[PDB]
Amino acid sequence: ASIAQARKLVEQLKMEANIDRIKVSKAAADLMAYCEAHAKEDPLLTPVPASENPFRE
Amino acid sequence: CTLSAEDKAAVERSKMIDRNLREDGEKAAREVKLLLLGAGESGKSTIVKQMKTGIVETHFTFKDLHFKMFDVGGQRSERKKWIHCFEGVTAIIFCVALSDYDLVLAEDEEMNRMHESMKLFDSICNNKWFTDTSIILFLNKKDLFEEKIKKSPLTICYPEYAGSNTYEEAAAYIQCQFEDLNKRKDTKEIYTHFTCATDTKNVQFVFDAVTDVIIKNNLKDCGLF
Amino acid sequence: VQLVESGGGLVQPGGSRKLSCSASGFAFSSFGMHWVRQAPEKGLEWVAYISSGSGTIYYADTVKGRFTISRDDPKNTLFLQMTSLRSEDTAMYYCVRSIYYYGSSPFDFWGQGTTLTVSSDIVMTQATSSVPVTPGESVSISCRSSKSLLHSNGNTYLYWFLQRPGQSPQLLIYRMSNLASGVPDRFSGSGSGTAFTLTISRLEAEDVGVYYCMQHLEYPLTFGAGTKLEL
Amino acid sequence: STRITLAFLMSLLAFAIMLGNAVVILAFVVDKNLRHRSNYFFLNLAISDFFVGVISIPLYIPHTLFEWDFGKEICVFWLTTDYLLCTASVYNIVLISYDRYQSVSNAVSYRTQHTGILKIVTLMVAVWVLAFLVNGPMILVSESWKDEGSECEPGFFSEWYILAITSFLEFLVPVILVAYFNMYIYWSLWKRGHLELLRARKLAKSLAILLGVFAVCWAPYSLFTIVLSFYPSATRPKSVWYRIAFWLQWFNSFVNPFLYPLCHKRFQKAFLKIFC
Amino acid sequence: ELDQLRQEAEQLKNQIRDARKACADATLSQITNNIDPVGRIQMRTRRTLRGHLAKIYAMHWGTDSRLLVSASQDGKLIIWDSYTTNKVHAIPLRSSWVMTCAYAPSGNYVACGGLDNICSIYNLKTREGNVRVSRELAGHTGYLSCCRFLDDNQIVTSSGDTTCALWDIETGQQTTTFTGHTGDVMSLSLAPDTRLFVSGACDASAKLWDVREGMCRQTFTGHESDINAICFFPNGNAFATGSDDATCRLFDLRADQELMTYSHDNIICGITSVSFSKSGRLLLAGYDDFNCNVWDALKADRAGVLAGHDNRVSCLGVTDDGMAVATGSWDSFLKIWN
Ligand SMILES: N=C(N)SCCc1cnc[nH]1
Repeated sequence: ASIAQARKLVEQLKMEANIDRIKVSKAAADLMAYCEAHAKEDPLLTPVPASENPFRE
Repeated sequence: CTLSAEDKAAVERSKMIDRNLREDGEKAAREVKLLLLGAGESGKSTIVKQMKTGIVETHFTFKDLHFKMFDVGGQRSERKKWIHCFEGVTAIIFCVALSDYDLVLAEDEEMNRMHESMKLFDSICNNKWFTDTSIILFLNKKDLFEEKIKKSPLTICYPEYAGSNTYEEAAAYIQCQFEDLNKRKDTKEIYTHFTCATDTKNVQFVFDAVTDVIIKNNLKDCGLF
Repeated sequence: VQLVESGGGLVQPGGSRKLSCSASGFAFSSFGMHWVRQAPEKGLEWVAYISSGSGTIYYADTVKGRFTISRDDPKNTLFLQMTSLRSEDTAMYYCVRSIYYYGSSPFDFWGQGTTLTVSSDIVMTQATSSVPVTPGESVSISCRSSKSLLHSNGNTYLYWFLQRPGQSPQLLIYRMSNLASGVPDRFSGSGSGTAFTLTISRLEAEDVGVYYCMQHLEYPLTFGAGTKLEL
Repeated sequence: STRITLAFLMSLLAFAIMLGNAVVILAFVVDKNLRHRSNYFFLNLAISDFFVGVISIPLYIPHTLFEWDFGKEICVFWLTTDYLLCTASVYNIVLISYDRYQSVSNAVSYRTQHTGILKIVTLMVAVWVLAFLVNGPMILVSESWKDEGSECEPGFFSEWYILAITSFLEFLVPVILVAYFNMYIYWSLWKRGHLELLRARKLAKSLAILLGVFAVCWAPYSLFTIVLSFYPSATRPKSVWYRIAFWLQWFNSFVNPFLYPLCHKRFQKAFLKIFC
Repeated sequence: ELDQLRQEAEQLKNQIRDARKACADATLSQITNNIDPVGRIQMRTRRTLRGHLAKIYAMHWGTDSRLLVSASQDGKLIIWDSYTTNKVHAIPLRSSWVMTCAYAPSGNYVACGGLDNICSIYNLKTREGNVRVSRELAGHTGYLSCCRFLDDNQIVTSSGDTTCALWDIETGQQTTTFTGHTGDVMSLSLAPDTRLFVSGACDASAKLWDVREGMCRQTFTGHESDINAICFFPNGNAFATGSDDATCRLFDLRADQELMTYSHDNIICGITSVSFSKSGRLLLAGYDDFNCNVWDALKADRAGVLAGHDNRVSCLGVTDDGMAVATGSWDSFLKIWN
């Protein structure tokens, strides 16, 4: 009964614990470089001219 | 008009869609809604039958009034994740079986089914969403209860009981115990009816409770009462 | 899915007539409807238009004041009643559907048509009248206008229709760029402002017919002269 | 001396009548969910009281003060408008009381019903036309009776039968109807049902406040005018109490926004949304 | 021996935690301290779409960022044009209890689901000129929380029975079943490359699933309450989770650890929806206090609020080109902000 569930949980833990991981600093640098690499085409950050956006009042 | 012919036709189509939507809303805003919440799935089917997947909708008509009854007994999911969908329902119909006072719910050593019914009634009645909706109690299976109570006195369910073992002053005790779980008597009322297997006036009782609730809500909205 | 039109025949001049158009296989109530004329030896010509729900009705100046259009929604029927007919009304009549919403394709389906015998506007010119060309080679058909068909919202209103001999007109490209559904990808359309061109990369035996350029910027819906593709 | 403070108080009352009814109108027009054949009556009441404040008081203020801007061509119009607006305000309370009576007597028919905009427009137009037809034509006919001296008052104050008939027509029938509707509502709720006693007491107080206010605001002027009309030739020299009774009826048109639409619990949502 | 298996699981999770602790080098704030803050953000309400009569429970932008579908308790599914106010379509549903909706990437199909345990797929482009039911996918037992199209023939659904499914629309039969969650699954989102997807459940944890293999890849935890919303970063290497304890959290797939948490003392109510903006610099999160906060992804500080709804905000979305945002609330009013 519960023995099968426990065995499945142990197998899942074993197959998930072997994943290789990198340092948090590298991931933070990647997210940074992405954010400041695409800041030009983000209308919500830099407001576009009122004569270019399609939505108007 | 600075609009092309196609834009004008699209505007006309949108206006027609608006008209259809408002007509449908006006038609559907004049219907009574009853959420049928049971306790252990005891007697729900019989009460549904006498009033003619995951949710069952029952539509019927009585005295030029349209009633829609929603049954959610088959969800068996976490009630707190979708109960707010039923906020604004006209009434909540609660079904309680009187017969399982002696019976003990399975997988538990000593945990009475009436205790489950009381716990669920307490949870639903004092919910933060149903602070104004009215509860219609339905104590059913009262006959074989009447023969069973003669064999065993009504003391297993409630140790703090002292009275005659007869039907009188015993079912009323359980009804009073259920009605005492309410904590918002100022803004909520509970209706109770003992229903037999061959009873017919249950629909009439529901109609009377619904019209009383409608009158009271209408007068409370205006600032009176 | 189909439109059947009844009426026509011979009419004594000065009389009256009623033509009926019955639809089957689609939601008739949500489609605007058009009556379109075609002279026995000339090109197509717009006649009348009725919206969905009969909200707006438009007539051509040639028939305004004597013609009447009507629709029957509980049934699926369209009526055109003509009075004081003259010798210029003898022609073929077509009953066309058109739906209007963002991304819709008006003039998608055309009826069979019925024959009747009796005994400013945006002008568009089609200098082409006959283009003899062997199958297998690309061909181009040009159509000019007299006013900017482009609109302030970026939309352009130019439709292309094909009429094979002994058949009914078929929509090919709407808004000069969007290919209609159910046609081969050989056809293409291009242009800007005044002059436009339709290009066929590979001709086949089924591409022989007459091509019409029609404008939907504003009523009346003027048609082109039409050009033929001989072999 | 006294004229300055009298003008100040009159202007303050007029400005309050401006504010309450303007608030009610704006709250009605901003929201689109108040279309339940019952807020239109509140709209009519607000319109009537708003025009009262706009027209009746600002024109009357110079007359009673040292200023003499009176005229024969303007006084008839002022009287007709004032009586129209007051009678329309009276006849709109009866409409709301009848609506509540219908709501309580038969809720099933009151719920599953589609009257439409045409019925509401017809009811409003009928109310206004009846309010005019009660008194305005009589003022127009009787204007010829007065000749110089006293003016800008109805010409039928000399006659007692006309005053009795009119006072009956727009005071006795409306008050009887409102009293009957309120007592029917209270009796129905009492027979239908410690908490109940408190609810019944609150309902009785709420129902009695409206009727008492209406009676105390409309009886004194009518009855006191009727008893004064018995004096032959010119009436008895008007004291302060006659002017107090005159101003009480206008003062009634100030608490109407406070009573009927302010407590509807759906105009309160409109007020909260507007102010926040 | 069950106890031996439990001890083994405890040892494995302890060593996983130790490895995760050893993998951490520096905090996200320690690296982002030098970044220039975006400053206060002031948005305006360009459009106000009205016509619904009950609470709006879901919405989803089109692939062209011009059309959008919305679902409410009325039993209606309204397809709006956004540049204009016109209603392109209004589809009546067979069940009035709808809690999710999706719009196909090709624009030819729409999806809906709710308490009826059935996912309805509607076809928009047809010869008859009216929208008709194309498919009724059934097989889930618990209520349907979210649905997301992959292509015209495959969909992914999550139900309240702690289960996710990959449905083939043509045959209608389930293809792959994802199980392992303890609590009810509330939301999911697909990766930009459409190869993996994250699912957040009611057991205060999230999981990463591979659609091809069908097996769970990674699991993330740290929230103390229910998780209501989840969404990938535009890069696809991180995702944000909104929970019921008034906290948002950013998790990284490669680092396998949370990076930053967004919380404030003035907010106590839970979070209904979370969505990144273009380039992933901003993070718009709806709240139960009728407002919508705009947090910074690199800065934990706030950057603006959106207050135009009289009731709880139940859904929000950002266009593909990042030109405008849309919010739907329990008040029957959709709003477009820019
Ligand atoms: N007779 C009626 N119902 S209106 C009385 C007009 C009025 C007199 N003073 C203030 N208002």
